[PDB]
Amino acid sequence: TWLKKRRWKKAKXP
Repeated sequence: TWLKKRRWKKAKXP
């Protein structure tokens, strides 16, 4: 499940 907060970006896996 996306989130984007720390290193996270667009939709990425869980």
